[PDB]
Amino acid sequence: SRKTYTLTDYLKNTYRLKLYSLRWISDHEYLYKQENNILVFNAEYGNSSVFLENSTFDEFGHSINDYSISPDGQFILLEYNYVKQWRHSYTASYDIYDLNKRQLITEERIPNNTQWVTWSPVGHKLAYVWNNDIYVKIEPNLPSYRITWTGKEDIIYNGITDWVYEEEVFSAYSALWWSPNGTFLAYAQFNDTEVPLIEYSFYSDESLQYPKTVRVPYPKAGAVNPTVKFFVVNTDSLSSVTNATSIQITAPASMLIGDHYLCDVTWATQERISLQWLRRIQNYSVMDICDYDESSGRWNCLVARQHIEMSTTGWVGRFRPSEPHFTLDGNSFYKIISNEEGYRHICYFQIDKKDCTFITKGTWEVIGIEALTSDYLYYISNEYKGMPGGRNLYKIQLSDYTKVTCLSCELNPERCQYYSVSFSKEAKYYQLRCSGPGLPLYTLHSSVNDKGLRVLEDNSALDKMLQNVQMPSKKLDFIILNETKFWYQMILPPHFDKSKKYPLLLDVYAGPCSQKADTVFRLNWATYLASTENIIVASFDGRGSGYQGDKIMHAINRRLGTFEVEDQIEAARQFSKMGFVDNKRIAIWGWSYGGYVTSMVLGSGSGVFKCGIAVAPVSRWEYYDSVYTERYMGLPTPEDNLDHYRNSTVMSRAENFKQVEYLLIHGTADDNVHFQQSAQISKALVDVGVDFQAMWYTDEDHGIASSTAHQHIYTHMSHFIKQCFSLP
Ligand SMILES: *[C@@H]1O[C@H](CO)[C@@H](O[C@@H]2O[C@H](CO)[C@@H](O)[C@H](O)[C@H]2NC(C)=O)[C@H](O)[C@H]1NC(C)=O
Ligand SMILES: *[C@@H]1O[C@H](CO)[C@@H](O[C@@H]2O[C@H](CO)[C@@H](O)[C@H](O)[C@H]2NC(C)=O)[C@H](O)[C@H]1NC(C)=O
Ligand SMILES: O=C([C@@H]1C[C@H](N2CCN(c3ncccn3)CC2)CN1)N1CCC(F)(F)C1
Ligand SMILES: *[C@@H]1O[C@H](CO)[C@@H](O)[C@H](O)[C@H]1NC(C)=O
Repeated sequence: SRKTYTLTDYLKNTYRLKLYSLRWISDHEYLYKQENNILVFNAEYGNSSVFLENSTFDEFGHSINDYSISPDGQFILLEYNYVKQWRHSYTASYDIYDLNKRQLITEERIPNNTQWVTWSPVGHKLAYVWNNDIYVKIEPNLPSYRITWTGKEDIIYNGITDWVYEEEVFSAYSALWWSPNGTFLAYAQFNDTEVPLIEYSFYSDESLQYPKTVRVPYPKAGAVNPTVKFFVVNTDSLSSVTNATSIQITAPASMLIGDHYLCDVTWATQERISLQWLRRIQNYSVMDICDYDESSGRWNCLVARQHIEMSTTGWVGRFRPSEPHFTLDGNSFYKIISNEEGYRHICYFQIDKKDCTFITKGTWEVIGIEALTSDYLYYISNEYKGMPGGRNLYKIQLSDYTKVTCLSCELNPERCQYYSVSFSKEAKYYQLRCSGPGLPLYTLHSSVNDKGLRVLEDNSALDKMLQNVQMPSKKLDFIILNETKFWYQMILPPHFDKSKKYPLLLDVYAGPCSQKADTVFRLNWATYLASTENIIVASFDGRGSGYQGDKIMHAINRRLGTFEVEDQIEAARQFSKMGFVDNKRIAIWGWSYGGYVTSMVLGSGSGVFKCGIAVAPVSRWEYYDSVYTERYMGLPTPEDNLDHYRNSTVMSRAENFKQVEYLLIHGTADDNVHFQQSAQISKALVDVGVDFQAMWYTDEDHGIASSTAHQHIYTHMSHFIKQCFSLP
């Protein structure tokens, strides 16, 4: 009974998930914005104060996008004039405020059109990047020191990533790393001199007479990559008239032999840096521990300490080699690594010793290492109840690896199966964050005697609202293929009736190490289709998917377009057998990798699906980026893997589309999956006499995220699906 979950409720966010976004500022305290105001909270006892009132800035002149307070409390960094760039990058204007004096510091100001700014870890030093160069202020009101002079637009980047490193290597614009002390400043420099440029039209506001041509350096499969060099600088010994001296750390000989990347940069102590490097053929990678030489002011990476990590059946790490977690003294670290049996588990490496020791073991995987103390290491894993799409905080006693204890598993079993965590420095307390299957739950806990301290947010409001609407439910089970277990989730219409046959939409991503089947609670498009339109929305993690070991993950190695397409079709074959699915009305849609998969499934000729939608699909792997594609496909050359590159295109299936109803959507300023890709789909479809539907979106990128265009696509897709199923 009641009204149902509508499209408008999704589009307009009629029902809102509250979060509790804190920021640990010490081992016992943490900032939280309680109604604009900024408060500090004491984790042990729970009291708080106002730290700063927004009324402070009422007459600042610009609206403030974000703020950053220094580690030592003395200053706050105000961010405004936010112009977004790519997924992680942006530009902005920065002012600084002295909290000890009720005033904005107004001289030697951070340049305008600054690309990035970071505090040091301790104190109030600043590093920022402007015009692709690094600058350093020992103090906020003093002049900065120029560190780099090499920086050129679109060509040489110091302290910031270029397009692929942001998107594919670091997941981050920044390429600076302060030492804990804040003494040394490490950075990386990228060279995109002969990296080819992707060009596209940006039409801009109606007022713009002549469209602009956006020109971004972007390596596609097999193309010329950027290069990299690594540098470290002693910010304590800088000078006014004399140029700062950057000391270059070089890659291992086994990297310089060809094209390589820098994938990880973790400082281990005040004078020891860990560097990780990765071959353009990404089955082999080398770590470097580099200690600073007190007297000769240099940095040495002894080859005997090099820790090689290598893959025999695929690529290294899930999306890249994992980060190392170092003990305070920095003579050893912990790391997620694939074991003898192909499952990712925590390993123990002592720095001058050969191999490593697995602490954890079993038919499940560690997702992440979350905290390390003298006594305990903390990690998330999907161990509990053998559910690959569940997540929980565990702690391993480092004196007895067989003493493992679930911290989050039995807290609230029915409501809570998907945890993430946020520890104070030194890990004296942590915030638990449950995402489902129930409404999200934010608690705080104490590590001494794993004590539950305080509920922070329980989403009780939302819970009351949602008791008032015909909400759908999620099934989360598995089916068998190849005598192997594969998990799926179905969102189910209210007042579900096994004795009736419902229409079925297949929500697909299926890119390598993905997982669309899980215990997480969402308010999304699928909620609407199920709630209001009474459509079963199904997701299925088959071959290539992630968090279930490497036998499954690497099945797709050098072979994208194969099994992970075939396994979606089988899942549908199975869902129709089930006697509550109208096999005449089975659709499929997906975004990005999802839409390359949708597209492939539609052009397979299986006859299972009536129709599908592909949004910003890939269509030819040679069109996508070098780092991601080559990780799974290798090089597109006759000596490497040219043939399956050319075999796994969407265009070469055009004819089969002649059997289905297809909707094709892409944005025109997609820097990431280029409109080129859809341009080629449509043309192949046209050259063969297939009618299909299409929709472009001016000036939208891969997220198609402007709110008008978000609302638009989901209306269009709703009409499309609704009428493909004959729904009113
Ligand atoms: C938590 O409560 C205690 C008790 O009021 C606060 O401790 C006081 O804090 C300030 C320093 O910031 C001092 O002026 C007092 O002398 C402190 N008293 C004691 C007994 O410690 C503390 O500030 C509160 N913490 C928060 C988050 O507001
Ligand atoms: C990473 O990938 C390359 C390409 O698959 C592997 O090199 C191949 O090795 C096998 C040996 O059994 C040969 O049959 C292929 O002809 C080789 N091809 C190339 C292009 O070298 C390599 O084995 C992988 N590296 C690791 C460390 O396992
Ligand atoms: O836009 C992208 C990629 C996807 C890729 N990310 C990497 C980080 N990811 C990730 N997932 C889980 C844990 C950590 N990282 C998900 C995929 C980065 N950019 N595409 C790759 C798949 C595509 F379909 F080809 C389009
Ligand atoms: C960038 O790389 C090119 C190689 O084509 C090189 O000639 C140029 O010197 C490099 N720029 C710098 C400053 O490293």
